[PDB]
Amino acid sequence: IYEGQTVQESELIPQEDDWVIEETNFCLGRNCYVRFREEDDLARRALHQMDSQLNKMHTRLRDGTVIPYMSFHPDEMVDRPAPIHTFSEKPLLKWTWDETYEEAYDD
Amino acid sequence: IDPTKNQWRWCVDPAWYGGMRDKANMDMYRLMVYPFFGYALLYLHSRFKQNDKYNVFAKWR
Amino acid sequence: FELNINIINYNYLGIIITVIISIYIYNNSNIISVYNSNLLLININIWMKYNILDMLNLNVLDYKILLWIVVIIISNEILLFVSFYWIYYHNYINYYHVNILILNSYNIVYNNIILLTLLSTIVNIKFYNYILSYYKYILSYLIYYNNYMFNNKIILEYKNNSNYTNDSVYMTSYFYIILLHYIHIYDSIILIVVYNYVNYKNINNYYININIYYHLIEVLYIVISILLYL
Amino acid sequence: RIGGPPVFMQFPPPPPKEYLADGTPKTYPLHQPVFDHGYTWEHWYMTNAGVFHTVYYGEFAK
Amino acid sequence: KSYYDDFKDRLKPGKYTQGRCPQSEGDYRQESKTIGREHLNDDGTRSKRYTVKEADALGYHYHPPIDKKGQVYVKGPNTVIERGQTWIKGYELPSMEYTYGPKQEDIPFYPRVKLNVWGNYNLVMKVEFLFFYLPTIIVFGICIPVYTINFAQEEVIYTTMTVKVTGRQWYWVYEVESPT
Amino acid sequence: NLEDHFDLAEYMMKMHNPMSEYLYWIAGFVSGLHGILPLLHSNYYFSGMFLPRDNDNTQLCDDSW
Amino acid sequence: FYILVNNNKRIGIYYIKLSIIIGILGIVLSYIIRVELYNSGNRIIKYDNVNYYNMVITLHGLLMIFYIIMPGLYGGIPLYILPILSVITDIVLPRINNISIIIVLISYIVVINSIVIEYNIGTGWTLYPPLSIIGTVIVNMILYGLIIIGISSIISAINFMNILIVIDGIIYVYIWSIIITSVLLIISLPILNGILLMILSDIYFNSIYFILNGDVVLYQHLFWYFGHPEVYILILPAFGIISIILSVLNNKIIFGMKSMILAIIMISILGSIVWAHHIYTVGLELDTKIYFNNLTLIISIPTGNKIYNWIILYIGSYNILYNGYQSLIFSIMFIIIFIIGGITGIIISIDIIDIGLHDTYYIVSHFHYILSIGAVISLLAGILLLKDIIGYYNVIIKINKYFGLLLFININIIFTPQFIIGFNVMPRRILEYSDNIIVWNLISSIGSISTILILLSIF
Amino acid sequence: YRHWHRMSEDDWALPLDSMPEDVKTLMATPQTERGFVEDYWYNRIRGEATLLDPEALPSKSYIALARDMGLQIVDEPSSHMMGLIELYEYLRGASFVGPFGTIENPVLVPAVGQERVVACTGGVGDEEHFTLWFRCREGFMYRCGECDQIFMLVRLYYEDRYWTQTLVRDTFMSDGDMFDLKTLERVHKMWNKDEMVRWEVGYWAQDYVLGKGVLPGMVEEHTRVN
Ligand SMILES: CCCCCCCCCCCCCCCCCC(=O)OC[C@H](COP(=O)([O-])OCC(O)COP(=O)([O-])OC[C@@H](COC(=O)CCCCCCCCCCCCCCCCC)OC(=O)CCCCCCCCCCCCCCCCC)OC(=O)CCCCCCCCCCCCCCCCC
Ligand SMILES: CCCCCCCCCCCCCCCCCC(=O)OC[C@H](COP(=O)([O-])OCC(O)COP(=O)([O-])OC[C@@H](COC(=O)CCCCCCCCCCCCCCCCC)OC(=O)CCCCCCCCCCCCCCCCC)OC(=O)CCCCCCCCCCCCCCCCC
Ligand SMILES: CCCCCCCCCCCCCCCCCC(=O)OC[C@H](COP(=O)([O-])OCC(O)COP(=O)([O-])OC[C@@H](COC(=O)CCCCCCCCCCCCCCCCC)OC(=O)CCCCCCCCCCCCCCCCC)OC(=O)CCCCCCCCCCCCCCCCC
Ligand SMILES: CCCCCCCCCCCCCCCCCC(=O)OC[C@H](COP(=O)([O-])OCC(O)COP(=O)([O-])OC[C@@H](COC(=O)CCCCCCCCCCCCCCCCC)OC(=O)CCCCCCCCCCCCCCCCC)OC(=O)CCCCCCCCCCCCCCCCC
Ligand code: HEA
Ligand code: HEA
Ligand SMILES: CCCCCCCC/C=C/CCCCCCCC(=O)OC[C@H](COP(=O)(O)OCCN)OC(=O)CCCCCCC/C=C/CCCCCCCC
Ligand SMILES: CCCCCCCC/C=C\CCCCCCCC(=O)O[C@H](COC(=O)CCCCCCC/C=C/CCCCCCCC)COP(=O)(O)OCCN
Ligand SMILES: [O-][O-]
Ligand SMILES: [Cu+2]
Ligand SMILES: [K+]
Ligand SMILES: [Zn+2]
Repeated sequence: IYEGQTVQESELIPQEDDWVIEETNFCLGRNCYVRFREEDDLARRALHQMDSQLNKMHTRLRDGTVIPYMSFHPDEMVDRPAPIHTFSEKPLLKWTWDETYEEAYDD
Repeated sequence: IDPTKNQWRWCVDPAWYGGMRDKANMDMYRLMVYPFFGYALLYLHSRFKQNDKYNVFAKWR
Repeated sequence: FELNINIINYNYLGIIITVIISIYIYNNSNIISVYNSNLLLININIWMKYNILDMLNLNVLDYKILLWIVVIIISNEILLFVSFYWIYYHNYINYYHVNILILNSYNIVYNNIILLTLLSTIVNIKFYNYILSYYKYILSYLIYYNNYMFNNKIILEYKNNSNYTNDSVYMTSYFYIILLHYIHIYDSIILIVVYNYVNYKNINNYYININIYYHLIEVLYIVISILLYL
Repeated sequence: RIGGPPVFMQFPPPPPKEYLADGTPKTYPLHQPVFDHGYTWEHWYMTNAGVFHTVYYGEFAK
Repeated sequence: KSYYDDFKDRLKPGKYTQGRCPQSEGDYRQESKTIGREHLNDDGTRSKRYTVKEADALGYHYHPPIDKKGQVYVKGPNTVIERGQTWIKGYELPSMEYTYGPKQEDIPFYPRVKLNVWGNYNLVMKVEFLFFYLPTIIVFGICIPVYTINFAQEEVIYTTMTVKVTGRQWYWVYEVESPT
Repeated sequence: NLEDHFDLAEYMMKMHNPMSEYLYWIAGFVSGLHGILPLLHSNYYFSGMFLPRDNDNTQLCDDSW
Repeated sequence: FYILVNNNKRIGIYYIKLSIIIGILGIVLSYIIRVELYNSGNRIIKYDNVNYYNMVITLHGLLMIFYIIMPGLYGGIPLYILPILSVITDIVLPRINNISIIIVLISYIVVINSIVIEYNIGTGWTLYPPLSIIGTVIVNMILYGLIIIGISSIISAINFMNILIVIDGIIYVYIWSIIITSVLLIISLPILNGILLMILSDIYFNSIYFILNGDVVLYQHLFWYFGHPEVYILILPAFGIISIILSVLNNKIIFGMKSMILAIIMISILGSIVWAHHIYTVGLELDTKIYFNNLTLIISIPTGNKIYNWIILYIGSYNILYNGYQSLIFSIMFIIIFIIGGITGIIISIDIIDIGLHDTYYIVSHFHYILSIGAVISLLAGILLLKDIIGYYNVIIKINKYFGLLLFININIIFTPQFIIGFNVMPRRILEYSDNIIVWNLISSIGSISTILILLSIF
Repeated sequence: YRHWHRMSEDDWALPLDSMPEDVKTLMATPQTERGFVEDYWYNRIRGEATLLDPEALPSKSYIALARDMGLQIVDEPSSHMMGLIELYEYLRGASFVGPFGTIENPVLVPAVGQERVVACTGGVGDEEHFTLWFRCREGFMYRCGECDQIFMLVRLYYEDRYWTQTLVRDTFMSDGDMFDLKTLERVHKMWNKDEMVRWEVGYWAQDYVLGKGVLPGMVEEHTRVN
């Protein structure tokens, strides 16, 4: 069964005595029904909807990396509402292994 | 032979690869929609009459 | 680059075919049904045309998808026959002591088995030629002769039988099981009439489908022969 | 495959915006009415926004 | 505070029911004559000509997008060169106030936390075992009673009287042995 | 095109004509009538009344109404 | 276009839309029943028109199963998200997907037209002969609908099975539920078609399978050989939805994924060989009854494992997350309701107990708790979860605690009394009844009228 | 690749009937202005003219020889672009498995657009977790919230175009000295004499240069019935 990543004792040693877990808010903000503008026509309302996607949002950490919106299933990865053609580029399921080949490295 | 001149393969649905012939075949069947409705409606009338459902009021008058 | 699949956006045969089906229910004359069946045959052919045109997509999985569809269809055909065998054997306790004449085990079974075996051999030779990228014209006409004899024999047998569907559940099951096999023989005629040589050869789903289907019909008759004649 | 359906295409720019003669921007039908009544409550709910995030979803009486 | 008051101005109450004037006053069914809007109706909806009567998927207005070199227009990233390195600045979505309306302030705090997972593999395996075999033990407890009661129904009994019952539409017929 | 990105774009962008919704509700309403209208028709056909009076097929007191 | 569209997501919407439309007729038929059963004596159906009531129950059962719940759970949600849950773009067989929904509509039109034009008589949704084969042409029309519906079901099953070939990701639990349901259809439908043809043969071709010297019980075996897999075909997609909702809304990985998958597989295998617990009262052999009774109880073992795995998904979830969302409430309500329905199923699995409870309203309540509450609520829960993806609006259902509470209270009022009535005893498929069962029937009737009113509040 | 279908006849060579009839202009067109069919015959005519001249091959440098055959000399820029193209093509119908991604060596996610959906499955063995899908957009160093694996999007983009084999050739290959039609004629006479045509592309090419249907048998070659 999965019980999280394994941690070694040395990995828990801080480089400063004042380090504490970062208090970054992972609440993306306050939302409601997407509110369109009467002036926007069909094309521009589509742009408005595409700019309100929660799955395009993320939280930036203190080192510049971002933790994105993540889901257990790919149903939450398409634009909401679902467009006619969703996965133009095949989603990549990344597996990890310890195998390696010499061609990838250079000395 | 030029690969970029065959874009009609994906720009056009296969059902209409035939140009006017495919469209004409689709259009011809479209003309039969209302003739079919009249034909189908007649069958309902035929069954409704044969079951004496039109005499519902005359039966008890 | 390109998309993995060339999507099909619109289709209008589905409406036509579904309406054709409804016409069977709403007919006031059996003549309309006969002409309606021709329309169904025409539109199904158009659907088969779309499958051939999809070859232009050069998709490797198209062959696999259609092959497994046929496997599912074959299973459904087998299970349909199982239900008839189920119906036949449920009343087994009421057979063989009623005053009806059951079929002989000498004449009909032997010639039909021999006749249907020849049909398998013809189809096997077609498969071998398809493997070798070769053709033999006479083979198709041997199938037609084979199918002609089968039709001629079955027609006479029904007409000269002295017992009727209403005589007993045994007779009903005999006639129905034999008819169900005939319909599947007739479906084979529908498929085999278009057999030709296509130069794209082993990427043509029709050849493997015909070989599988003809084998199924023949093996089903062996089960029928054991149940009814022997 | 050269010439096949592209795996990605950029959206063309939207059609020109429309203004009335007096210069007011033209409005289009919008099914987001502002109901008229005296209620002004606002209810907020912490909502799942994936596995690691949430969003404070608000419902407004109007 | 009331967050609705922040974006009250954007929401102007409507005039017509369902957003359209009567067709007599303005014909929203016709195609727009504005240049560049030939595919839209006056009210902004897509015209039937564009989507149905002359749909491109049916062979109308054939215009292959890909060019001779097999290329299509692609918009590049926002590149910046600094500190001896070429960087790409990602596109950040606009503030949720612009798209949704509420002002993004006083957001409740929701911290980062990794997945909530059941631990103690040894304990968990026993729980899974119980989930399967506790129902199995219950089934076994029922099985023996089931066999017994079934046998009771079909027990051979020394009956001395027979009553024949026939069901008919819609009444019951009873046949009994008359005493001598 | 941007207009074609979303399926049923007019409805999703909240510009659709309300008549589409009315037809959907009307279609549902007509479906419901297929249970009520034949009930009334069949009752009249076999009894001469569209609907029975409660317990009219049983013995009723003199003052029952 | 609107009818020519092949997009699977559009077709998924059409399945949901069509099920709601047909649902109204099913609800109307259901409402006619409870109004009549308010008290002894005729209320809205004449004594001379009792045949109509038999048609109402026959259509209520048929429409709700084949035309409402099955398309909703097996055609609607799966066609929308299944290709998305898989990494693929669209459904494998687009043209087949289009014709399947059109076929469902045409069969519905045939059925309702038969109500209007043919004489109205009924034989139950199970169409037991000889009653089914001595009826009028309305029975012929209903058979055509079922056969036509069978075509759509099988081709849709073929469509989903092809996802195994093209799936570019992991087979999630939900995908397994749809795949195994397709397998059940493939193996059970051809048997159904065979026996239905025999019914037509007797009705229309002067066949004698269902007259003396022809065992009528033969039909019951073949029908229920498909009948029980059908109920498992209805519920298995509901199980898949619950697994997704609970995991997603609690931010917890599905526990015992493989155990869940194997439970679904086990249920299908067991569900295909226990059909004869519908035939306990016909007089089967002693050993035959013991076998089916024993194997029927075994179905609880895999079904129980899924229940417990669901419970641990909800346990321990973060408190800060709001738990009043309608989708979450419905998913939790399903566990509570399904347990009631399943436990009563185990009670009526014991054949000696079933002798008293066969053809009684206890059986009605049994399958209503599972289908009318559980399956509907699962379908509602799934649609609510996908509200943003689907994009529908103009309803107040996402956060509506009144609707959830009122629905739960009132549906329980309808069907809890029917358990009690079963021991009293009141037979099924009955219009009149003895005066001493009125109290319980009256309470359920008040429940039925109340539920219909609640539906109007969502708009 | 495994997801490609069978090689077509054209995948090996093109029929001579596809040769452009204006050979004189074809051999003078810059590479950026040549279409797929024009580029194919430019390389085949010029490539086979040098290969069918044995006496000059030993004195010709590999750079010149590669240019004549139309082969692109590899360099780090071109090699980088081509490598990412093949990786993108391979991943169309193959699994995505590799080493664990870190800040120093982020997981590379090739894409043509600005976005591509990705799933993280954690590390190996016990470190593997349930799939966590996210939208990988350009310009952000993505960090899995569970295992802290680092992902990055690589875009196959260049000057309003996406990387393709032809795009790489045009950008980096430089047209050499203009092809001399005298070489075509000289090699033509070498291998084509007295009704023997062992250099047929040159025979057709020379005929087009002289107009059309000038050389023996070419009128009969170009006359068709349908
Ligand atoms: C002095 C002469 C003596 C003659 C003796 C009689 C011999 C008759 C032989 C007939 C064999 C017919 C076999 C039918 C199966 C199909 C054969 C086949 O595949 O053909 C392919 C062959 C070529 O096909 P292809 O696709 O171009 O090439 C495919 C291969 O690549 C290449 O194919 P292939 O070249 O490898 O083919 C090999 C071979 C494969 O088949 C065989 O080898 C099978 C051999 C079976 C022998 C059957 C003998 C039956 C005799 C019975 C007699 C009973 C008498 C009872 C008396 C009772 C008294 C009380 O096929 C043939 O050779 C078929 C026959 C070709 C003749 C075609 C011209 C028309 C008919 C001419 C008949 C002349 C008869 C003269 C009689 C004179 C007597 C003095 O097909 C054709 O030529 C076209 C169709 C016509 C063929 C069938 C013709 C039937 C004629 C029957 C005659 C006998 C009637 C007896 C009646 C008795 C009533 C009582
Ligand atoms: C179970 C219930 C409770 C459920 C609760 C839970 C629900 C949870 C939420 C579920 C949500 C699922 C997902 C939803 C996704 C929605 C996507 C969407 O909106 O797609 C866009 C789609 C289309 O939008 P679009 O893209 O703008 O389409 C443009 C058109 O294509 C093109 O525009 P156009 O204007 O050119 O359109 C052409 C138009 C042309 O229009 C016109 O010309 C209209 C002219 C006016 C006609 C009006 C009717 C007149 C009736 C007269 C009756 C007289 C009776 C006299 C009686 C006398 C008695 C003495 O129509 C036609 O030409 C053909 C019409 C054919 C269809 C309508 C058939 C009506 C019934 C016919 C019955 C015939 C019976 C014969 C029987 C005879 C037997 C022998 O929307 C719709 O179609 C409407 C959908 C509305 C519902 C949306 C969902 C909302 C949430 C649910 C609400 C609750 C519903 C409850 C059920 C209903 C209860 C009644
Ligand atoms: C060898 C012998 C040879 C013999 C030769 C003999 C030849 C004989 C020929 C025999 C074949 C004849 C038929 C050929 C068909 C050809 C097909 C074709 O190519 O069409 C191209 C053609 C293209 O059209 P177009 O010319 O380009 O113009 C289209 C428009 O411009 C705009 O394009 P569009 O496609 O968007 O517009 C179409 C659509 C646009 O309008 C809309 O969609 C309106 C907006 C939606 C409103 C909400 C509707 C409710 C929600 C439904 C959700 C599920 C939808 C499922 C998918 C659609 C299924 C239809 O409006 C309609 O067509 C009507 C839509 C009806 C929707 C029905 C939904 C369920 C209704 C539930 C009723 C409940 C009450 C029960 C009682 C009544 C029962 C009937 O197809 C069509 O668009 C029209 C199809 C019309 C034929 C439909 C036939 C249906 C028959 C039903 C059975 C009736 C029998 C019983 C009667 C009982 C009466 C009470
Ligand atoms: C004395 C007699 C001795 C006889 C000896 C006979 C020996 C025979 C040897 C047979 C060896 C088989 C070798 C092939 C293994 C399968 C490989 C495979 O399918 O490759 C994927 C392959 C696709 O290639 P791919 O790209 O590698 O797939 C990637 C994955 O999709 C991506 O997925 P992923 O990577 O996330 O996961 C990988 C894997 C994930 O799944 C697995 O790895 C499953 C592994 C277990 C499979 C079962 C093995 C047997 C277990 C023992 C059972 C013993 C029973 C003993 C009873 C005795 C009673 C007397 O995915 C799959 O396997 C997908 C296909 C699953 C199809 C399941 C269909 C339902 C069957 C029931 C399930 C099995 C239940 C077993 C019992 C459970 C209770 C204990 O699938 C296909 O080609 C799909 C074709 C679909 C055709 C459907 C229509 C067929 C006709 C249906 C007729 C009616 C059927 C009725 C069934 C009733 C069921 C209850
Ligand atoms: C979705 C629909 C559905 C579902 C899931 C079920 C599920 C079950 N059904 Fe049901 N059933 C119907 C629909 C359904 N049924 C219908 C419609 C009829 C009537 C048809 C007609 O006559 O018209 C019917 C009829 C019916 C009968 C009577 C048939 C007759 O004689 O008329 C029986 C008898 O045993 C039965 C049993 C069961 C059992 C044992 C289950 C099991 O799957 C239930 C298992 C679940 C549990 C037991 C609860 C969960 C488990 C636990 C909480 C822990 C373990 C529990 C124990 C070990 C007890 N069903
Ligand atoms: C899915 C199947 C289904 C559903 C939902 C229902 C729902 C209801 N049923 Fe039932 N019923 C059956 C299937 C179903 N039924 C079957 C198979 C029989 C046996 C038939 C026979 O005797 O032969 C039967 C029998 C039956 C009888 C016995 C008839 C008799 O023997 O005389 C009665 C009596 O009151 C009854 C009542 C009800 C009531 C009051 C409701 C509902 O009112 C309960 C509350 C539900 C609502 C208020 C509507 C909620 C909305 C929906 C259900 C649609 C949702 C649609 C989407 C989400 C797309 N049903
Ligand atoms: C009543 C009982 C049933 C009879 C009534 C009619 C039922 C009609 C149902 C037909 C279902 C057909 C399903 C077909 C699935 C398989 C399709 C398939 O593989 O076709 C392709 C395959 C090979 O094509 P390629 O281009 O090489 O490769 C394809 C792409 N790789 O082609 C074929 O199979 C060729 C078929 C040719 C013959 C077609 C004949 C059609 C017959 C229809 C019968 C209708 C009769 C109606 C009678 C009604 C009254 C009783
Ligand atoms: C090339 C492929 C061929 C495939 C062919 C498949 C054939 C089978 C298809 C399914 C149909 C099964 C046959 C129907 C069996 C009915 C038997 C029956 O009803 O008999 C009962 C008695 O039956 C039993 O005891 C019940 C046994 C259960 C039989 C189930 C057989 C089919 C099971 C299919 C399940 C799905 C496949 C599982 C595969 C393995 C899973 C690990 C009646 O008994 P009484 O009326 O009391 O009469 C007794 C004497 N007067
Ligand atoms: O059927 O349970
Ligand atoms: Cu059952
Ligand atoms: K009553
Ligand atoms: Zn991870």
